[PDB]
Amino acid sequence: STFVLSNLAEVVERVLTFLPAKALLRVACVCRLWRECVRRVLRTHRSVTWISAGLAEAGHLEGHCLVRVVAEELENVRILPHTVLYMADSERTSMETALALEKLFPKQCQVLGIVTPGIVVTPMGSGSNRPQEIEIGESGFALLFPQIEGIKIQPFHFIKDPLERHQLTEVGLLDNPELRVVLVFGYNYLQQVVSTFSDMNIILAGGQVDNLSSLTGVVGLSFSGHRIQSATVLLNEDVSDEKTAEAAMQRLKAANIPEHNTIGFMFACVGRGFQYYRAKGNVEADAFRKFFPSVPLFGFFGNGEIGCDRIVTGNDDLFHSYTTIMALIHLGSSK
Amino acid sequence: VDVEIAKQSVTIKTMLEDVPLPNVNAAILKKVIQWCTHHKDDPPPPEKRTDDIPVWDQEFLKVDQGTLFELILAANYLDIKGLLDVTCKTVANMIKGKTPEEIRKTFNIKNDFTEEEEAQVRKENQWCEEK
Repeated sequence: STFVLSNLAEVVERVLTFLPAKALLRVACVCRLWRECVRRVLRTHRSVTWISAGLAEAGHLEGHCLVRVVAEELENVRILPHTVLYMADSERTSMETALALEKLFPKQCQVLGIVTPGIVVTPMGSGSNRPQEIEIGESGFALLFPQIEGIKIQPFHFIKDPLERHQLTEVGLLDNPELRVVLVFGYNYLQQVVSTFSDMNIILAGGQVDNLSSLTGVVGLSFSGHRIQSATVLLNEDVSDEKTAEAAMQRLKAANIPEHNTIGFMFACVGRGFQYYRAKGNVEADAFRKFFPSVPLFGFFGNGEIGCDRIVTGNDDLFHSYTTIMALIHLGSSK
Repeated sequence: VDVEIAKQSVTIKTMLEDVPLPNVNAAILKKVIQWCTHHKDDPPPPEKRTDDIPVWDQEFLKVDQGTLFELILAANYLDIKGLLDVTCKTVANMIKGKTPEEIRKTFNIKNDFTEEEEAQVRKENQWCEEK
């Protein structure tokens, strides 16, 4: 005790590494050396995490899943959020998710997240858990984006007010020499905004949603970074069975995207899924897990799909329906 | 000391290729080799939580503060990744839940922030107050 937790930076830094986020901040105030060590632990948080509301979560009683799940699962999280990504099922017209979430996050944290009829979430406990197409169910995940040195995943929500350049340029969509992927989620305009950056060497991820629930039109994330690598595929009607689905995901894997510091985004037509797959759901996700054992599955089922199969690594065509957008986002490796 | 047991420690593993340990005592040395003996058959270490610490090590780690911290000093000196990580898991488990108002007394942590900078860091980390 005399020289262990002080005068010895490696020990304190490590022990803090074995702490959660809230307690990380709380114990940040203990000592200046401890404060610097938690600063280091924060700078090496170049990862992602998500809460989950999966297996038999609703039951006969759950007590505000969208609140309790996030509150409890903000306890074993190490990454200090810098931007919030989440989802939750929709099922007078009111809402309290924007209250609960925006209250559980730092006052200086932009919030992204949507409510959709269906949502795709990878079960917690391990990234290798089986993704399950939740077309109907009361659930949701909360993907937390910390500050990723050299990766500024800056959100945006541009409304269909009765579109000026400066508005878009502010968030880093246009006139941005670093954007790599966009998350075009459209609630209840989508064309021109998409066009504003379509003619670019990027990857376009997005779809059509019903309503938004948090941000301090169309909402997406201007993924910016050279270390960012990714690709996409269009699982159209031709992908309607195990053979075709697995062939399509083999084509996707042919891009050779790393599985390290990476996310898996699945966008599909609301019709696509269990009913569309002859009384068997998760086929696309089944192939996803089989070929990408560790990557997690995210995105949602929407009435529309935005994306063209493209591949990028260092150095109207996007409008379609009744198809799927297998979108994988890889964040690069730290140093 | 068994050749493989000593090799389990990264620090000693090298010097032999290129057994005095001036910065290690007999008692903590025996503790370390005992832990390795329990961990001798451990699979090669490929969440960092502390709720998954071994029960046998916990009982072996159910020691005084001075004992545990001397063990940590040795493991850092011997670069025994498993031992150091388990002891630090236990220490963090002790820290968890306690606010500075309790941690500072728990480890007699001599304060180092003036009230102004204290409030500055608290406001820079005001989310910490949320549970």
